[PDB]
Amino acid sequence: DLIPAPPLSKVPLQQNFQDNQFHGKWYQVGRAGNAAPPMDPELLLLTAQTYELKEDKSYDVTAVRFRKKMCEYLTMTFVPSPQPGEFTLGNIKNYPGLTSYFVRVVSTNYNQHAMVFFKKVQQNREYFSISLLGRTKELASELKENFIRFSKSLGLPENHIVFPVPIDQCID
Ligand SMILES: [Y+3]
Repeated sequence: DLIPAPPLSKVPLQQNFQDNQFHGKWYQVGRAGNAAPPMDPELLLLTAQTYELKEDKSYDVTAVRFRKKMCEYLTMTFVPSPQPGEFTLGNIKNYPGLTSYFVRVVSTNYNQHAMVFFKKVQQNREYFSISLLGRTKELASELKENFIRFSKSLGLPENHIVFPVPIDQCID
């Protein structure tokens, strides 16, 4: 049932990560991961996220999506770990069935695009995912192709990579 998570050696880490340049609003322009494609195609609408850099240097990351006529929000806290650009999950004891959570920012120019890699253990199944983030709702096709390449290098097939359609509700 799941494509194996890749060894973390296959996942680059953005060098000299600057938390205060990575903050603020991003659109999840590309998604890839071993989780199954959604059965509800309404989840294929573009979401937005805010990486709110807090006083204690953790981020309170809030994602919004449009679903069933409403804006649905979810906030999680990313606690910086010893390597700049890597994070674990704040107060994981508050998340039922979620036992492990890891974030690595793979690459970014801060002002246009980012790729962020996630690996978590939920119900003792190991999931991984990669997000392509844009400061605008659309990105250059060469960036989308690079994201596909990268996703396939971690063992993902084309049907586990998707490019959500920009919407105006909730996210702008
Ligand atoms: Y997500």
